[PDB]
Amino acid sequence: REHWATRLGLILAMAGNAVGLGNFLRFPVQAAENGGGAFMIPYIIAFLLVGIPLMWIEWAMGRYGGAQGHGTTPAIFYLLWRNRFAKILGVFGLWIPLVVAIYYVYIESWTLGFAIKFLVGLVPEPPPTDPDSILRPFKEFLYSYIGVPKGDEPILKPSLFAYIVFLITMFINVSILIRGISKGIERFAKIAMPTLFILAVFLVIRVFLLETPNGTAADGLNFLWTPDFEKLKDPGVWIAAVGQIFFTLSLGFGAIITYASYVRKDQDIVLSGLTAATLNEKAEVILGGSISIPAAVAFFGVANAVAIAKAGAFNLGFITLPAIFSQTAGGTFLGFLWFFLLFFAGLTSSIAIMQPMIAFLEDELKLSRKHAVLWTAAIVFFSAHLVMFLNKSLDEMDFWAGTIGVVFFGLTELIIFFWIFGADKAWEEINRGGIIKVPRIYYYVMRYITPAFLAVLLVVWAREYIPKIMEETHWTVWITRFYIIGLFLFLTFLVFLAERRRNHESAGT
Amino acid sequence: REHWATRLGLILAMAGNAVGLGNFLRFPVQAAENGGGAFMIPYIIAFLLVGIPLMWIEWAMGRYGGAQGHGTTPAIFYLLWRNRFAKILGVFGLWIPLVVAIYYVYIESWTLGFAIKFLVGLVPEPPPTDPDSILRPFKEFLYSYIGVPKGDEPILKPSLFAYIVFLITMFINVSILIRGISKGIERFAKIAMPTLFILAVFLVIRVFLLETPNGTAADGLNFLWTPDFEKLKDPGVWIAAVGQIFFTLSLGFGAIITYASYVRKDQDIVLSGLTAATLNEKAEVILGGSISIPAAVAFFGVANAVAIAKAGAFNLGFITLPAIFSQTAGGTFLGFLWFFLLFFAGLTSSIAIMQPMIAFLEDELKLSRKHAVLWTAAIVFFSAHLVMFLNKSLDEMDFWAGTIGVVFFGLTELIIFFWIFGADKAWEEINRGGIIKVPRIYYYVMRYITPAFLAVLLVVWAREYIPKIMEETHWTVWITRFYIIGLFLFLTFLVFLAERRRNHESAGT
Ligand SMILES: CCCCCCCCO[C@@H]1O[C@H](CO)[C@@H](O)[C@H](O)[C@H]1O
Ligand SMILES: CCCCCCCCO[C@@H]1O[C@H](CO)[C@@H](O)[C@H](O)[C@H]1O
Ligand SMILES: CCCCCCCCO[C@@H]1O[C@H](CO)[C@@H](O)[C@H](O)[C@H]1O
Ligand SMILES: CCCCCCCCO[C@@H]1O[C@H](CO)[C@@H](O)[C@H](O)[C@H]1O
Ligand SMILES: CCCCCCCCO[C@@H]1O[C@H](CO)[C@@H](O)[C@H](O)[C@H]1O
Ligand SMILES: CCCCCCCCO[C@@H]1O[C@H](CO)[C@@H](O)[C@H](O)[C@H]1O
Ligand SMILES: CCCCCCCCO[C@@H]1O[C@H](CO)[C@@H](O)[C@H](O)[C@H]1O
Ligand SMILES: CCCCCCCCO[C@@H]1O[C@H](CO)[C@@H](O)[C@H](O)[C@H]1O
Ligand SMILES: CCCCCCCCO[C@@H]1O[C@H](CO)[C@@H](O)[C@H](O)[C@H]1O
Ligand SMILES: CCCCCCCCO[C@@H]1O[C@H](CO)[C@@H](O)[C@H](O)[C@H]1O
Ligand SMILES: N[C@@H](Cc1ccc(F)cc1)C(=O)O
Ligand SMILES: N[C@@H](Cc1ccc(F)cc1)C(=O)O
Ligand code: NA
Ligand code: NA
Ligand code: NA
Ligand code: NA
Repeated sequence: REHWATRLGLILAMAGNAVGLGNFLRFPVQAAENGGGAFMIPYIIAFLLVGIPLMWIEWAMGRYGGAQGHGTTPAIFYLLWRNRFAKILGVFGLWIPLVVAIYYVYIESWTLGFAIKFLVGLVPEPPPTDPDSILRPFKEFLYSYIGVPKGDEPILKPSLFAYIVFLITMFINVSILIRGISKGIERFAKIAMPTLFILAVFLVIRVFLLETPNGTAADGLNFLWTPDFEKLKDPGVWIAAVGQIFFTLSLGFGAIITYASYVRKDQDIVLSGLTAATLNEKAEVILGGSISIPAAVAFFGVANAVAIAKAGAFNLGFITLPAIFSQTAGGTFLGFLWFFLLFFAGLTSSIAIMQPMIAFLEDELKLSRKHAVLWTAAIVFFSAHLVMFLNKSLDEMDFWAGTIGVVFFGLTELIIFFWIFGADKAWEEINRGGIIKVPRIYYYVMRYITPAFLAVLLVVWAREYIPKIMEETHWTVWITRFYIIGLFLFLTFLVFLAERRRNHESAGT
Repeated sequence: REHWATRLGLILAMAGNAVGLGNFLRFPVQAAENGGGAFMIPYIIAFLLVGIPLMWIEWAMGRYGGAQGHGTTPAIFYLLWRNRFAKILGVFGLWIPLVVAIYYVYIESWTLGFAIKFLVGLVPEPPPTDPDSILRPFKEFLYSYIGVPKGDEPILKPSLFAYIVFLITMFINVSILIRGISKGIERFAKIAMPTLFILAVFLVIRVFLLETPNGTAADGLNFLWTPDFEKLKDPGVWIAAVGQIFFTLSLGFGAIITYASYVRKDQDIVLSGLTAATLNEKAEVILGGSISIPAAVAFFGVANAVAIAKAGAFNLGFITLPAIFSQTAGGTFLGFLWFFLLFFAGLTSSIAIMQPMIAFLEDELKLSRKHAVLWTAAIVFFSAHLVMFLNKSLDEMDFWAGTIGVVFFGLTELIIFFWIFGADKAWEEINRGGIIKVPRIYYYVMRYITPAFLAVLLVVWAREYIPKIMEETHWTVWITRFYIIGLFLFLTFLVFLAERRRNHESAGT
């Protein structure tokens, strides 16, 4: 089995897995919608009670499974729990990352397309003037790129440029993945992560210099880091915070598991795990948080910024920020650096999200790396046409796989590892080979606190928030639901084909 | 490998394959739309120049492949032409019947649901009066069953009864298929075909007794069998006639091939093939043709009947005929006999349409019969939700797979067998074991006349008829196109997995 060549390469690859569009696009929107500093206390508590323990748990499960030649959850779940139901539940660790891949790579392709056009100066020219005279050209720029519906049909019409750039993005992901773990992912991570950090720091510095009659970058920081204790009682803030923690640390996607399955059987995961997670948190709260919000607040004031963030998920990063930059000397190039940053943030993450599918085809169906990568790319590419051409399909996939799915899977994987497989056996598996040991308190966190936290969360979620979406949606959501249910059935069938293959091999020996 | 137990069982099973909804529902509509007797000369010529030769060709290819343990076209095409492209082209012999299955079984389920309600007298009561006061209750009856859209959203809402009956229909197909070739399909065919013939003859007799001030059943017959020679110059009539010939004889669906792969290597196919095809033609022109049209013409006159047929594909058999029957003594029960007839016609055909997928999973992926049947049923059932809930999805599948697809595949399979593999070698393969030999003239038909006929047909088709559908459709057609393209990719992947399995088995020996 392939292994990570160096410890640094391991850490940077795992940091690249976690550090992504979630740090720079999702986090600021989530924090801004939920009162800035009011979002941060639940967020921090979620990092400690959920983020950290699940990270160690997923590293352990992957390392454990990798030692036996298995990097994905259909097989790994079965190793921890010898029941046919474990294989079925394991299918989610293939389904979640595949479905997320289908929209994540497409959004990643936009950052590349924007980087290209911003570099060559093929951007909108605002009148040299109210905010809307500045923002509108950039709104139309995004709208023409992804092809937002101009009528009442729920159909998107991406530009030819956007489509070709998606193909190129897919090509770039394949070029890295096809070279494997050490010579592809690990090697790229060593080049990508320092670069990414450099760009982000520069952007933070450049944004900290923003100043207008409406305020400064410092105002944006104070809004993000000023605690509001009268919001700790709102369930909505906790749900948003835990969902961000999952999304940001790549947890519940079966993808930390798969990466960890290339860690050598006795190699450390306690310090490595903690370090990869802390690296992500710094890139998130210090870098991601210091760019978008402070810039928006400096130009529009706190109240307007919050309204912008609420407007959409992509408004702040694809419209507002580049519009703001356009009013600053060298702002088009700064727009380029921002989109180039997002692209490397996306790319280092999308190779991670597609690897579980690759690992499954290699490990369980005995495909070569070449074939596993190409077939995986083929499924993601073909499937992405749904997200490219059907308005709101992206939203539906992100809800079922990237939002609900990950929390459910987080709880599932913990129960299987710490309850079914055995708490003391799990505790010993995590700690084996550790450069440091997991603090004793975290045994009781993992066994009792974390599962109860997630279970209560999911209950409050399904009671007071999901019935508002099962009745209040356009019929076209069923196209996406139909298709991704079909993907789950497809993956179940492959797991079935893999158990049959394993049986025929065992018979002929 | 499984084989047909008896020659009679073989013939009746192959007759059941061919004799179906196409004989009783499709043929009358096609003939009525295309001028009755004006349709019949092209139809007869198509039977002789296309129907017969392709039938012998498909029996031969299946018997040939079966001798080597292969019943489907990905492998069989490769045996006749040792090129990677033959496997890819072979995928259509899995894709066409699977896509057709997805809508054919659902329509079959309607005949069962109607049979049930007509038996128990849970039918509409017309006022005891213009034609529309009689027809409307039956139109609403069909519309409430399949759930035709009442607004402007392209969404169907099938009754709970229709849905459960679909599940039962799937269950009934599985119960037969899971018992295999001789103990399932062949056994059922021996029971189903005489029954079906009996019902049809009775219905023909009962319809021949229909008489109203508007005309008699004899008027309907004269319209169907009175030649119009000024229509032999219209390409549209020839296209309709050849498409019906394909659909009716089950040709181009990879399904005659698969059935024939259970015929013993030296067993006759010339007489058996001709007999199965003549049996279908009798059930079509004599039985199918003598029920719907003569009844419609007897009650409404020739001109009104033609208009009814043009109204839709299901109008004549699901609305008009039962409405007409309702005006006759014992007419509700006669409605039941009609729908019971359609159901057995559908059932004997849908077990045939799903067998290529079963044969592929057995032959190439080494699945047991149980698993192959259950997984096949699972894909058809899941996939049928598209046809059940999206208005016009059925139409789109029937065009690409059941209409264009079969003619393309007919031409493809002939070129591969009679041109690539070798005309003299093909001619000898067909004739080997024959109780009679194929008339010498048919060598030149198969080699020269048939492929040129189909090629010209496809050209005239794609030039003057398909651009009117690539521009003139609602955007929702892309949902279906997207999904069935995804099915083709899925099947290509399985063919890929099968070649990999074959290679690993050959290495370990
Ligand atoms: C049904 C699934 C596959 C159908 C083929 C669709 C391939 C994409 O089609 C392409 O989309 C681009 C972006 O909108 C357009 O600019 C191109 O003109 C168009 O050819
Ligand atoms: C990495 C570069 C990707 C190349 C994709 C370019 C396709 C752009 O597309 C074309 O751009 C032209 C610009 O003159 C326009 O005139 C055309 O309307 C447009 O179709
Ligand atoms: C699930 C979505 C499947 C992809 C089908 C959309 C591809 C339609 O194909 C083409 O798309 C382009 C952009 O609309 C345009 O060139 C044309 O309008 C259209 O023919
Ligand atoms: C859920 C939040 C818990 C995070 C606090 C962890 C800090 C570590 O806490 C320390 O752990 C050591 C090893 O177990 C002990 O020797 C110390 O007494 C203890 O203070
Ligand atoms: C691809 C075929 C689409 C079938 C859609 C049929 C169901 C449409 O029903 C829709 O369901 C939505 C989601 O629960 C609800 O929000 C809406 O009230 C309703 O319009
Ligand atoms: C998205 C693909 C699977 C979604 C589940 C749909 C299962 C069908 O749903 C059923 O449809 C019947 C017929 O319309 C209704 O009568 C039932 O109330 C409904 O539960
Ligand atoms: C083979 C028999 C299939 C059983 C399916 C029956 C489901 C019918 O469905 C129910 O029928 C009731 C009749 O009283 C109606 O009152 C209900 O509205 C309807 O939901
Ligand atoms: C491709 C189609 C996927 C199937 C999705 C439709 C299933 C919607 O599910 C249910 O369908 C029933 C009939 O509309 C009703 O009970 C409800 O409106 C709906 O919730
Ligand atoms: C394409 C339509 C052709 C159908 C006509 C076939 C009738 C058989 O025709 C006969 O075939 C025999 C064997 O080859 C010959 O001995 C006879 O001379 C010939 O008349
Ligand atoms: C599931 C996502 C649907 C994407 C649909 C995008 C293409 C819509 O384009 C449609 O194409 C039809 C078929 O060629 C044409 O008949 C219509 O002119 C056009 O509206
Ligand atoms: N953690 C990534 C998202 C992600 C990456 C990799 C994954 F495997 C899953 C999810 C981000 O914040 O963008
Ligand atoms: N020949 C069948 C249709 C059909 C049956 C079986 C098949 F395998 C394909 C097509 C009919 O006329 O209803
Ligand atoms: Na992250
Ligand atoms: Na990343
Ligand atoms: Na037929
Ligand atoms: Na039949």
